[PDB]
Amino acid sequence: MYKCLIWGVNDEYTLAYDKLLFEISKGNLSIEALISKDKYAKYIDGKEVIDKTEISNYEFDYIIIFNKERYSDIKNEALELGIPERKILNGKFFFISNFDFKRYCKLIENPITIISDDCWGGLVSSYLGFKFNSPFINFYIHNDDYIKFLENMDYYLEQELKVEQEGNVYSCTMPKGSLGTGDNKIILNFNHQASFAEAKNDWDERKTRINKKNLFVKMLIKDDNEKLVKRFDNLPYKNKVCFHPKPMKYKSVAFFPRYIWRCINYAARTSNSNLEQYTMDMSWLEKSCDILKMLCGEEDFIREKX
Amino acid sequence: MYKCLIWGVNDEYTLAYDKLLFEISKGNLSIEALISKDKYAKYIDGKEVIDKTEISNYEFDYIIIFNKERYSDIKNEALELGIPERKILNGKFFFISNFDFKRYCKLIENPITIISDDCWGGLVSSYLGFKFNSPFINFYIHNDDYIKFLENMDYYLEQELKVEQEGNVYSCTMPKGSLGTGDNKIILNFNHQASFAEAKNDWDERKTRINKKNLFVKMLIKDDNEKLVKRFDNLPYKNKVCFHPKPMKYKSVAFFPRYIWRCINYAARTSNSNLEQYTMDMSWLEKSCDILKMLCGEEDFIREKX
Repeated sequence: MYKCLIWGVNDEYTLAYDKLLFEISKGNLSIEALISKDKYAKYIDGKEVIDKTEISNYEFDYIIIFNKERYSDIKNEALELGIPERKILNGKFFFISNFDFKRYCKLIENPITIISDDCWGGLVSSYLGFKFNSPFINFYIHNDDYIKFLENMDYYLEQELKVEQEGNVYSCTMPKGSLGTGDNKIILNFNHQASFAEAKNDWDERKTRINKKNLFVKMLIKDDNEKLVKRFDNLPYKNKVCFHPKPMKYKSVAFFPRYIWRCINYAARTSNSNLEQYTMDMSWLEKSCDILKMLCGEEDFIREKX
Repeated sequence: MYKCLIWGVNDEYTLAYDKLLFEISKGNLSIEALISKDKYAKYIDGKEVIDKTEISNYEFDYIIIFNKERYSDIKNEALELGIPERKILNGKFFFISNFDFKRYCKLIENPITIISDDCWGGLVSSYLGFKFNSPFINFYIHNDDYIKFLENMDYYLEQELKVEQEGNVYSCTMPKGSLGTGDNKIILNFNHQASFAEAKNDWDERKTRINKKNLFVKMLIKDDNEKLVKRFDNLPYKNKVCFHPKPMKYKSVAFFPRYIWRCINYAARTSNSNLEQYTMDMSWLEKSCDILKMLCGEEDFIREKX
């Protein structure tokens, strides 16, 4: 449970009010004071309105800024005031589907380092406003090779990234990478970077951020391959999930009924088998599951069943 | 040079007034009179405000409806008024970039029927508000089979669509169909559709709308494959274009600088090599070229050149 200060008391603030009350009712936080450039009143919702200058007069776990656009600038004034970035939250993330401050802060205080075969992880981190505490951003690795990696992680994480393809834009060729050497070599298909070198840079830099104390492992398996799914369901990893087109007896398997529905009924649908699009589109993911609950490693995070 | 009656005179009308003046300046049209249920005034911009029961006293080739929200309704009463459905136009298309009435109507009067290896045609027709006068919608054909098709079009069109693969949503497998036999068989891959039946029905029903008198052949060759590009450039079709990652000495090719730019520079880019996504995104396509001039098969439809 935390103590917080709120910077910004306008539209976003009153718009996020009910959620704030709810979060307080759950006992996840309490508002100490309200920071505001312009002073509309000396007390807003029974809370003293103070200046950035008198912030030092309060004890607090976070500053939650409620100002969509001007956020960045306030974050600076925050930093310029000696407040460590660690205690500055965007507040707009309060408007996320199944928000819960305690789960949201948990993932922040014990950095969730997501690991995915595709871009999912990167997207999820953005949707929540988390920082990329993982090297799995902007690239995908085929199932066959991927399962191999999750079974012998540290090893591969020690191997230097070795170009496998340089990539050329005039042949729509993307820079590919390699990790491993024998018939047990792995391939990373970077599809965001221009040149391999640039990709390698990002890789071995972000790599250093892995937080083995809070790892979330996700994998997507489009086709029928109970072999893999069983194999995945067997990884030691305590916190892991696998997206599948159909329900499975394997506990780590997901399956979103709504997906199948879209595949054969959604009119303006885009495809009839793009499960990886469904899982990467927060508009759909949030309807199918409670992301925050899921990432926190809780159970019953799938919102739609049977 | 058509004579048209306007049915709107509101926000969209005033919004589009300048466009009108311009279309008029080019001599593409003239406004005989204005139709309105609300009698704001007797004269708007020098033209008279009549009622939907008097349109019958005017000679005109088109009725331009300026009212997005209730467009369909107006059309229904216009049709109810016994007006040829072909003479009804939706004024909101006056708002696409590089709009020209002469061209727009040309593609109406002689139904343009786009043949394409992917969803491109479907998306384009919709961007212009044209009906699908082609069976090439929501499915793709690989280069090798697609070029094969384009060279022996009539034979294939005369074939019966056979199932090559029942689709199964529980393994992300899509329905696939085929035309021809032995070495002359080609494969269609159905995205949007969930069942081959549904697909075949769409195909069968739509293939009867092909209008040989106004074909537009489009193809997208992403990789380095000059043999194929050359073959495409040699097709008889007087109106065709091939989307390619680099410029070529072949006139049928269309290279878009901004694309390569987006690849190596655009921040929020999804991929570093998705010419398909680019070409099918009317927002990017409209910048790199003039869709109307292109469709009207006029040389010079490329806006940005290197």
